[PDB]
Amino acid sequence: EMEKEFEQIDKSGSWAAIYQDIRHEASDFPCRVAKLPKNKNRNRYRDVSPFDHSRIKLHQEDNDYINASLIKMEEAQRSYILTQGPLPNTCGHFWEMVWEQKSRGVVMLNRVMEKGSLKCAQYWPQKEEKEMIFEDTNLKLTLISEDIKSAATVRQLELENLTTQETREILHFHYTTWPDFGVPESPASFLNFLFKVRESGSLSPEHGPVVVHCSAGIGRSGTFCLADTCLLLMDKRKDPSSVDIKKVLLEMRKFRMGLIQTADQLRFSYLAVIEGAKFI
Ligand SMILES: [Cl-]
Ligand SMILES: [Cl-]
Ligand SMILES: [Cl-]
Ligand SMILES: [Cl-]
Ligand SMILES: [Cl-]
Ligand SMILES: [Cl-]
Repeated sequence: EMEKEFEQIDKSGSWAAIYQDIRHEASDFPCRVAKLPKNKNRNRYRDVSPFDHSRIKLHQEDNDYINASLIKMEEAQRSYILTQGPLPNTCGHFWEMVWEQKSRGVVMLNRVMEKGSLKCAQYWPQKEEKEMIFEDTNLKLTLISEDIKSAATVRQLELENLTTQETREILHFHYTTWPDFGVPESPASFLNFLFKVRESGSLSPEHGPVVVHCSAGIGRSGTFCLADTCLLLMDKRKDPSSVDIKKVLLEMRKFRMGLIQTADQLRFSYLAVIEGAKFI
Protein backbone atom coordinates (compact mmCIF):
# COMPACT_ATOMS: atom_id res chain seq x y z
CA GLU A 1 0.00 0.00 0.00
CA MET A 2 2.68 2.47 1.05
CA GLU A 3 4.57 1.37 -2.07
CA LYS A 4 1.54 2.21 -4.23
CA GLU A 5 1.47 5.71 -2.73
CA PHE A 6 5.25 5.99 -3.18
CA GLU A 7 5.11 5.28 -6.91
CA GLN A 8 2.19 7.69 -7.34
CA ILE A 9 4.21 10.50 -5.74
CA ASP A 10 7.23 9.52 -7.86
CA LYS A 11 5.22 9.44 -11.10
CA SER A 12 3.68 12.87 -10.48
CA GLY A 13 6.88 14.25 -8.91
CA SER A 14 5.05 15.58 -5.85
CA TRP A 15 7.83 15.14 -3.27
CA ALA A 16 8.64 18.86 -3.13
CA ALA A 17 4.94 19.73 -2.81
CA ILE A 18 4.36 17.14 -0.08
CA TYR A 19 7.49 18.23 1.78
CA GLN A 20 6.39 21.87 1.61
CA ASP A 21 3.01 20.97 3.12
CA ILE A 22 4.86 19.37 6.04
CA ARG A 23 6.91 22.53 6.57
CA HIS A 24 3.71 24.58 6.43
CA GLU A 25 1.77 22.36 8.86
CA ALA A 26 4.67 21.84 11.29
CA SER A 27 4.30 22.89 14.91
CA ASP A 28 5.66 26.27 16.03
CA PHE A 29 6.74 26.37 19.68
CA PRO A 30 8.98 28.91 21.43
CA CYS A 31 12.70 28.27 21.87
CA ARG A 32 13.26 31.05 24.40
CA VAL A 33 16.01 29.36 26.43
CA ALA A 34 17.95 28.40 23.30
CA LYS A 35 17.82 32.03 22.11
CA LEU A 36 19.19 33.52 25.34
CA PRO A 37 22.41 35.50 24.69
CA LYS A 38 24.39 33.38 27.17
CA ASN A 39 23.60 30.28 25.07
CA LYS A 40 24.80 31.63 21.71
CA ASN A 41 28.02 29.61 21.92
CA ARG A 42 26.09 26.42 22.77
CA ASN A 43 24.22 26.36 19.43
CA ARG A 44 25.93 25.13 16.27
CA TYR A 45 23.30 26.63 13.93
CA ARG A 46 21.28 29.75 14.71
CA ASP A 47 18.27 28.36 12.80
CA VAL A 48 18.15 24.97 14.60
CA SER A 49 17.00 25.18 18.22
CA PRO A 50 15.18 22.92 20.70
CA PHE A 51 11.67 23.81 21.78
CA ASP A 52 11.41 24.87 25.42
CA HIS A 53 8.81 22.22 26.23
CA SER A 54 10.84 19.24 24.97
CA ARG A 55 14.43 20.40 25.53
CA ILE A 56 16.76 18.24 27.61
CA LYS A 57 17.80 20.07 30.78
CA LEU A 58 21.20 19.48 32.35
CA HIS A 59 21.12 18.80 36.09
CA GLN A 60 23.70 21.51 36.85
CA GLU A 61 22.70 24.75 38.56
CA ASP A 62 24.63 27.29 36.47
CA ASN A 63 23.36 26.77 32.91
CA ASP A 64 21.15 23.76 32.19
CA TYR A 65 20.98 24.38 28.43
CA ILE A 66 22.03 21.94 25.70
CA ASN A 67 20.77 21.91 22.10
CA ALA A 68 18.91 18.62 22.49
CA SER A 69 15.24 17.57 22.30
CA LEU A 70 13.32 14.63 23.75
CA ILE A 71 11.12 12.94 21.14
CA LYS A 72 8.53 10.77 22.92
CA MET A 73 6.52 8.61 20.50
CA GLU A 74 3.59 7.50 22.65
CA GLU A 75 1.93 4.87 20.46
CA ALA A 76 5.22 3.41 19.21
CA GLN A 77 6.53 3.36 22.82
CA ARG A 78 9.95 4.70 21.87
CA SER A 79 11.86 7.76 23.07
CA TYR A 80 14.77 9.48 21.33
CA ILE A 81 17.04 12.38 22.20
CA LEU A 82 17.93 14.35 19.07
CA THR A 83 20.84 16.74 19.51
CA GLN A 84 23.37 18.66 17.45
CA GLY A 85 26.90 17.49 16.84
CA PRO A 86 28.67 18.67 20.00
CA LEU A 87 30.80 21.81 19.86
CA PRO A 88 34.33 21.95 21.34
CA ASN A 89 32.81 23.65 24.41
CA THR A 90 29.72 21.42 24.73
CA CYS A 91 31.35 17.97 24.74
CA GLY A 92 31.18 17.88 28.54
CA HIS A 93 27.52 18.92 28.40
CA PHE A 94 26.86 16.15 25.86
CA TRP A 95 28.23 13.38 28.07
CA GLU A 96 26.57 14.94 31.11
CA MET A 97 23.28 14.53 29.24
CA VAL A 98 24.10 10.91 28.36
CA TRP A 99 24.79 10.15 32.02
CA GLU A 100 21.81 11.96 33.54
CA GLN A 101 19.34 10.58 30.98
CA LYS A 102 20.74 7.04 31.49
CA SER A 103 21.20 6.51 27.76
CA ARG A 104 22.74 3.20 26.64
CA GLY A 105 23.47 4.04 23.01
CA VAL A 106 24.74 6.99 21.01
CA VAL A 107 23.95 7.09 17.28
CA MET A 108 26.18 9.27 15.09
CA LEU A 109 25.06 9.72 11.48
CA ASN A 110 27.74 12.18 10.31
CA ARG A 111 31.49 12.40 9.98
CA VAL A 112 33.53 14.94 11.93
CA MET A 113 34.39 16.63 8.62
CA GLU A 114 31.78 16.82 5.87
CA LYS A 115 31.54 19.08 2.83
CA GLY A 116 35.13 20.13 3.46
CA SER A 117 34.45 21.68 6.87
CA LEU A 118 33.95 20.75 10.51
CA LYS A 119 30.49 19.41 11.37
CA CYS A 120 31.06 17.91 14.84
CA ALA A 121 33.66 18.01 17.59
CA GLN A 122 35.84 14.98 18.31
CA TYR A 123 33.83 14.22 21.44
CA TRP A 124 35.00 10.62 21.95
CA PRO A 125 38.53 9.23 22.25
CA GLN A 126 40.07 7.74 19.13
CA LYS A 127 42.72 5.78 21.07
CA GLU A 128 42.23 3.43 24.02
CA GLU A 129 45.35 4.70 25.82
CA LYS A 130 44.31 8.38 25.50
CA GLU A 131 41.14 8.79 27.55
CA MET A 132 39.18 12.05 27.77
CA ILE A 133 38.47 14.11 30.88
CA PHE A 134 35.68 16.68 30.81
CA GLU A 135 36.67 18.90 33.72
CA ASP A 136 33.56 21.09 33.62
CA THR A 137 31.13 18.18 34.15
CA ASN A 138 33.54 15.83 36.01
CA LEU A 139 33.29 12.85 33.65
CA LYS A 140 35.89 10.46 32.24
CA LEU A 141 35.47 8.72 28.88
CA THR A 142 37.56 5.79 27.67
CA LEU A 143 37.48 3.96 24.36
CA ILE A 144 37.15 0.28 25.24
CA SER A 145 36.82 -1.33 21.80
CA GLU A 146 36.18 -0.45 18.17
CA ASP A 147 34.64 -2.68 15.49
CA ILE A 148 35.00 -1.10 12.04
CA LYS A 149 32.93 -2.10 9.00
CA SER A 150 32.65 -0.75 5.45
CA ALA A 151 29.54 1.33 6.17
CA ALA A 152 29.51 1.72 9.97
CA THR A 153 31.55 1.36 13.16
CA VAL A 154 30.50 0.22 16.64
CA ARG A 155 32.53 1.38 19.64
CA GLN A 156 32.28 0.38 23.29
CA LEU A 157 32.91 3.36 25.56
CA GLU A 158 33.24 3.54 29.33
CA LEU A 159 31.77 6.67 30.90
CA GLU A 160 32.73 7.32 34.52
CA ASN A 161 31.14 9.75 36.96
CA LEU A 162 34.28 10.97 38.73
CA THR A 163 32.21 12.23 41.68
CA THR A 164 30.86 8.76 42.54
CA GLN A 165 33.31 6.56 40.54
CA GLU A 166 30.30 4.85 38.93
CA THR A 167 30.95 3.52 35.44
CA ARG A 168 28.61 2.75 32.55
CA GLU A 169 29.13 1.06 29.20
CA ILE A 170 27.97 3.27 26.32
CA LEU A 171 27.58 1.82 22.83
CA HIS A 172 28.51 4.26 20.06
CA PHE A 173 27.09 3.55 16.59
CA HIS A 174 28.77 5.55 13.83
CA TYR A 175 27.30 5.58 10.32
CA THR A 176 30.13 6.86 8.13
CA THR A 177 28.95 6.38 4.53
CA TRP A 178 26.13 8.89 4.04
CA PRO A 179 26.90 10.46 0.64
CA ASP A 180 28.53 13.87 0.39
CA PHE A 181 25.73 14.99 -1.96
CA GLY A 182 22.07 14.09 -1.55
CA VAL A 183 20.71 10.87 -0.07
CA PRO A 184 21.75 7.24 -0.62
CA GLU A 185 20.34 5.67 -3.77
CA SER A 186 19.48 2.49 -1.87
CA PRO A 187 18.35 2.33 1.78
CA ALA A 188 20.12 -1.03 2.26
CA SER A 189 23.15 0.15 4.24
CA PHE A 190 21.15 2.69 6.26
CA LEU A 191 18.66 -0.03 7.20
CA ASN A 192 21.50 -2.42 8.06
CA PHE A 193 22.80 0.28 10.41
CA LEU A 194 19.37 0.81 11.99
CA PHE A 195 18.90 -2.94 12.48
CA LYS A 196 22.37 -3.08 14.06
CA VAL A 197 21.42 -0.37 16.57
CA ARG A 198 18.17 -2.22 17.29
CA GLU A 199 19.97 -5.55 17.72
CA SER A 200 22.24 -4.09 20.42
CA GLY A 201 19.31 -3.51 22.77
CA SER A 202 20.15 0.21 23.02
CA LEU A 203 16.54 1.15 22.14
CA SER A 204 15.06 -0.97 24.95
CA PRO A 205 12.60 0.68 27.38
CA GLU A 206 14.91 -0.51 30.18
CA HIS A 207 17.38 2.22 29.19
CA GLY A 208 17.12 5.97 28.88
CA PRO A 209 16.47 7.38 25.41
CA VAL A 210 19.06 6.77 22.72
CA VAL A 211 20.98 9.92 21.77
CA VAL A 212 20.86 10.52 18.01
CA HIS A 213 22.81 13.23 16.22
CA CYS A 214 24.20 14.38 12.91
CA SER A 215 25.53 17.92 12.49
CA ALA A 216 22.32 19.86 13.18
CA GLY A 217 20.39 16.88 14.56
CA ILE A 218 17.28 17.20 12.37
CA GLY A 219 18.05 15.83 8.92
CA ARG A 220 19.66 12.40 9.00
CA SER A 221 18.73 12.21 12.70
CA GLY A 222 15.09 12.75 11.77
CA THR A 223 15.34 10.10 9.05
CA PHE A 224 16.71 7.58 11.56
CA CYS A 225 13.97 8.06 14.15
CA LEU A 226 11.16 8.42 11.60
CA ALA A 227 12.07 5.11 9.93
CA ASP A 228 12.47 3.31 13.27
CA THR A 229 9.12 4.56 14.60
CA CYS A 230 7.22 3.81 11.38
CA LEU A 231 8.61 0.26 11.34
CA LEU A 232 7.53 -0.14 14.97
CA LEU A 233 4.02 1.08 14.15
CA MET A 234 3.68 -1.26 11.16
CA ASP A 235 4.55 -4.21 13.41
CA LYS A 236 2.17 -3.22 16.24
CA ARG A 237 -0.98 -1.99 14.47
CA LYS A 238 -3.63 -4.49 13.42
CA ASP A 239 -3.80 -2.65 10.06
CA PRO A 240 -0.14 -1.92 9.18
CA SER A 241 -1.32 -0.12 6.03
CA SER A 242 -2.66 2.66 8.29
CA VAL A 243 0.85 4.01 9.03
CA ASP A 244 1.04 7.49 7.48
CA ILE A 245 4.68 8.58 7.32
CA LYS A 246 3.61 12.21 6.94
CA LYS A 247 1.48 12.07 10.10
CA VAL A 248 4.27 10.38 12.06
CA LEU A 249 6.75 13.04 10.92
CA LEU A 250 4.38 15.85 11.92
CA GLU A 251 3.97 14.22 15.34
CA MET A 252 7.76 14.09 15.72
CA ARG A 253 8.04 17.75 14.70
CA LYS A 254 5.99 18.62 17.79
CA PHE A 255 9.17 17.84 19.75
CA ARG A 256 11.94 19.18 17.50
CA MET A 257 11.81 21.59 14.56
CA GLY A 258 12.85 20.83 11.01
CA LEU A 259 13.03 17.03 11.11
CA ILE A 260 13.78 15.87 7.55
CA GLN A 261 15.56 18.79 5.87
CA THR A 262 14.94 18.12 2.16
CA ALA A 263 12.37 16.58 -0.15
CA ASP A 264 15.00 13.99 -1.10
CA GLN A 265 15.33 13.02 2.56
CA LEU A 266 11.53 12.67 2.72
CA ARG A 267 11.53 10.37 -0.31
CA PHE A 268 14.44 8.42 1.17
CA SER A 269 12.49 8.03 4.43
CA TYR A 270 9.56 6.48 2.54
CA LEU A 271 11.98 4.22 0.68
CA ALA A 272 13.69 3.10 3.89
CA VAL A 273 10.37 2.28 5.57
CA ILE A 274 9.06 0.36 2.55
CA GLU A 275 12.24 -1.70 2.17
CA GLY A 276 12.66 -2.07 5.93
CA ALA A 277 9.15 -3.48 6.24
CA LYS A 278 9.83 -6.05 3.51
CA PHE A 279 12.92 -7.35 5.31
CA ILE A 280 11.18 -7.42 8.70
CL1 LIG B 1 34.36 11.06 11.67
CL1 LIG C 1 34.93 16.46 3.47
CL1 LIG D 1 33.09 21.54 15.71
CL1 LIG E 1 23.44 17.64 9.47
CL1 LIG F 1 -0.24 7.07 11.27
CL1 LIG G 1 11.68 22.67 7.91
